[PDB]
Amino acid sequence: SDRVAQLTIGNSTITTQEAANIIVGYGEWPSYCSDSDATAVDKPTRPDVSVNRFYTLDTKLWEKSSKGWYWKFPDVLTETGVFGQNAQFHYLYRSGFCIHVQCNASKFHQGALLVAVLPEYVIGTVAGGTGTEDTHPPYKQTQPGADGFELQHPYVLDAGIPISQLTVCPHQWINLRTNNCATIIVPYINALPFDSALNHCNFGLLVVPISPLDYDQGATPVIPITITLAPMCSEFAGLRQAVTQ
Amino acid sequence: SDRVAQLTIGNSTITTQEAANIIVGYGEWPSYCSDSDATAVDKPTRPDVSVNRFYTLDTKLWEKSSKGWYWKFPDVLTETGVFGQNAQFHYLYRSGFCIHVQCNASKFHQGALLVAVLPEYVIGTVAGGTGTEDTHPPYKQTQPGADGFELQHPYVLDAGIPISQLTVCPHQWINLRTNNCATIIVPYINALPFDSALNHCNFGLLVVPISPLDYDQGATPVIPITITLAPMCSEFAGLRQAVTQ
Amino acid sequence: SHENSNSATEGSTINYTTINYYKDSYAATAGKQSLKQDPDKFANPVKDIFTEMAAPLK
Amino acid sequence: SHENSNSATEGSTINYTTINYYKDSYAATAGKQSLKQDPDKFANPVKDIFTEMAAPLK
Amino acid sequence: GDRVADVIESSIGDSVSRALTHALPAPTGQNTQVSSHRLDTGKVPALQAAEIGASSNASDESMIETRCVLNSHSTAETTLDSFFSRAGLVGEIDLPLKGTTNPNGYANWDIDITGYAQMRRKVELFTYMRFDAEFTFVACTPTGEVVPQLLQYMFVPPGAPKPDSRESLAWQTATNPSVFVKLSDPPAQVSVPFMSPASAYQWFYDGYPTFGEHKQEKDLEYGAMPNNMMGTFSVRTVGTSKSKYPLVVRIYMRMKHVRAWIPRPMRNQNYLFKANPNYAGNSIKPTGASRTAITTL
Amino acid sequence: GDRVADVIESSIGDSVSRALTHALPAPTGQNTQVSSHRLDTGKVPALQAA
Ligand SMILES: CCCCCCCCCCCCC/C=C\[C@H](O)[C@H](N)CO
Ligand SMILES: [K+]
Ligand code: NA
Ligand code: NA
Repeated sequence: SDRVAQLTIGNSTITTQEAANIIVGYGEWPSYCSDSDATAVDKPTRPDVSVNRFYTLDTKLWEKSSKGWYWKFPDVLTETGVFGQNAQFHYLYRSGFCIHVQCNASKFHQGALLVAVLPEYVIGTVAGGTGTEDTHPPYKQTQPGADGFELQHPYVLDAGIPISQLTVCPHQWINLRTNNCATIIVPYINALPFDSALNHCNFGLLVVPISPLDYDQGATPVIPITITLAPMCSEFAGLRQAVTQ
Repeated sequence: SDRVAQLTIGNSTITTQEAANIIVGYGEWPSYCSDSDATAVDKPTRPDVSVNRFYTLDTKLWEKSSKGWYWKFPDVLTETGVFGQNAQFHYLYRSGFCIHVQCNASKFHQGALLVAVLPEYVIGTVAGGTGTEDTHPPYKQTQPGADGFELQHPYVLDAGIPISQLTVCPHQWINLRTNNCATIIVPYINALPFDSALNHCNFGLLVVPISPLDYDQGATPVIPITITLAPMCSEFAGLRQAVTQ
Repeated sequence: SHENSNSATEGSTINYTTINYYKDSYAATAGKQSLKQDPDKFANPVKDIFTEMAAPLK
Repeated sequence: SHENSNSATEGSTINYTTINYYKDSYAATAGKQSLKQDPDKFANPVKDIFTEMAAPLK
Repeated sequence: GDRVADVIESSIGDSVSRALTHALPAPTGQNTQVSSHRLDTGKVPALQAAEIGASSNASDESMIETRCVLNSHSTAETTLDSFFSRAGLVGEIDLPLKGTTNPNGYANWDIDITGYAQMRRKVELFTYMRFDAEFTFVACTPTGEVVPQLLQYMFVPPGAPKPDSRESLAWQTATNPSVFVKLSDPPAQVSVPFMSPASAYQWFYDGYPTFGEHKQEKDLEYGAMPNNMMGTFSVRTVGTSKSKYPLVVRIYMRMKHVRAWIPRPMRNQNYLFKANPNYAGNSIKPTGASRTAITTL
Repeated sequence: GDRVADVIESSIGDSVSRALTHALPAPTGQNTQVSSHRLDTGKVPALQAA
């Protein structure tokens, strides 16, 4: 009754029989922008069911040596479905998200993933190693799209900050002996009421193994991690031609 | 609370800790024959506890290659206990049945049996193979007694009808990862108020593997299927000498 | 009318509107049947019913 | 009578007086239609109507 | 009178059929209600346990977001009378001039509707059926020509004498019902009541009609239900001299005032013999069509 | 105006931030209450699910 769950939005339904409750980021559900917080004057478009629905975007393989990955929002979805089209045809965008990370193994496998959402996840570089070069991360690294990107130095989250404190952010753990998914609801987080879905990623999703995957030889060795997410309360404004960058 | 169950009737009690509810065939409990449906005028005899009780009649071994079996009612019981004696000494008989099919394995075994009750289960023959011979099934095949009989062509139920639609009949499944028994309550089904227990079988019980039994070498390979049943609301009339056929 | 109750459906929980010109009711038209249905008899004949929201096996 | 509502015109803003001897209404005669007409739907479907006396384009 | 407590608190003799379900009116298809998103733990309509034996109780509304749809689609055409009260061929009788079969101007047909597949497959969807029937008799020559010939049809219930010639005394028909009709007249047509000694006819009877040893010689009686044996339909040309014309009588049956009990799987193999489910063991076919792989259409 | 049921029962446009939590005054550290021994089944504050 805390372990079983069904999430239905749009024409999509997710089920899980080994859940660990649901986290509502910063204790606040997503909502549409009020007339007093808004500034842009055109009437927005709110497509509803055709964009607020679950999209399964990618699968990674968890290996005994995996470092961890990240995805950026709304970047992961800007080229997918009717949501993508709207994000491309409109200058302004805003929405919340329901994130459902999936990973099942067996009662004989073990390991624990930390699944967290970090708003304004700015990536740093190793500065030429010596720390004397002011190098910058390239586009494919700051906005990896649906493929996500692998962390080079998980301990400092590729940004000079301790992953040990990442739990100060909305998160759940997928500890194999306990659950097989993480569900996080994130409201729209920004210092502006609407923004560009292309130029700005409001938050990053981090999936990092903290207790490494293990099992005895002979047990299924391919343990996938699949990412499914749904935009909530999407609004778009400032219509013109479609743009991808 | 849907999984645990105790069935007590007569001097017999059955327990199960991995049940899947109880099916009451055609949504109707067994009952005695009313004075308006009845036609025979002699006062019936209703032995009660000595005949309405559980009888464990047979055990079959489920093998990776098993085809399936059937038993006919009340044939299975006409030679057992006080019930048998009454069925033999009386021309008329009627009763309902509580059927409990048993099969336990381990959390590492797998497979699924379909347990169904098919009223008026007329057996057909392969008609000499070519279909040109009007051959008929012999007595040992139409009324196999407590031993039951193995199906030759389960797909057409040895009667030219699809087992894929057998679920239109009162049934349960014994899917090893879920339960270890099936319980079906059947009311008296006939177009007459009473009938001969010897000349007519009101229904057949079918136990057919649909998802074959499997397990790794080293796990207990002997997986029995035991049939236990209890007549309910038995009534007998038209008394004379004992007859077996 | 004033016929015999010869029809195969006399005493049926469903009532019909038929036409007839003979003293025996089985001579009547098929007419119209009432539109009642009980699918649970076949689709859900469980002793203890379970709701849609709950987990069937608890 | 007590038939089925099988006719192709059940729910028509115009009512008919037909004859029938069968349980299905589509078996009925054509009967009489009511004599209502709306020519403006085709002859004058303008958003802002103009009168006969005025100059159409003012 | 009964003094011991167990006799007093006994349910022996309870003749009331306790029913777990009940019929509700349902003249149209069910409507669809508006539904929205649900992101909740504990509640899970999509998950089931087919082992229980019930069908899924999940609906459109709980699996996707639905709009409101007011459904006026009628359920009237799927009542048993709608399905069965349509006349189909159930018998064919030949009265030829020269021949091996019925060559003497008369024929006796035991009433059995299992000789024709369309009709037989429909009625066998159920185990028990109770109904009245309308029988229509279409007669003509083998080319479909209409000739000026008078016929006599007689219903011969079990125990009544079956005619053995076109001149049998049995044709006096003083008690049996007979229909005298010309081939030139429209098809003869009559209403027949529900006649079984039982409460219903049954297309399947898993038993024997008599007691005794069931030796292989008398295994042709397995499944033989005398309760479905309504008698003989006899026909003759009305004369002491042979008819000038070869004739064919087609028999159509239309059920009405139908009740049925116990649905069963529908026939998936060709029928071989009347009133018996034998199928060709060398030609067992899949119920439907096949394809080469489970991953392509 | 809106006639189809789904438009009427729609939550599209809800601008109220529904909050699961709320701030309470807390000018000092929380006090400690007297507690005694508890030897009970079912109740288990020490066990968690991080
Ligand atoms: C003057 C003409 C009268 C014709 C009389 C026709 C009476 C027919 C009674 C309907 C019988 C229904 C069919 C019954 C049983 C099946 O055919 C088979 N015996 C089943 O094994
Ligand atoms: K409706
Ligand atoms: Na459910
Ligand atoms: Na606790």
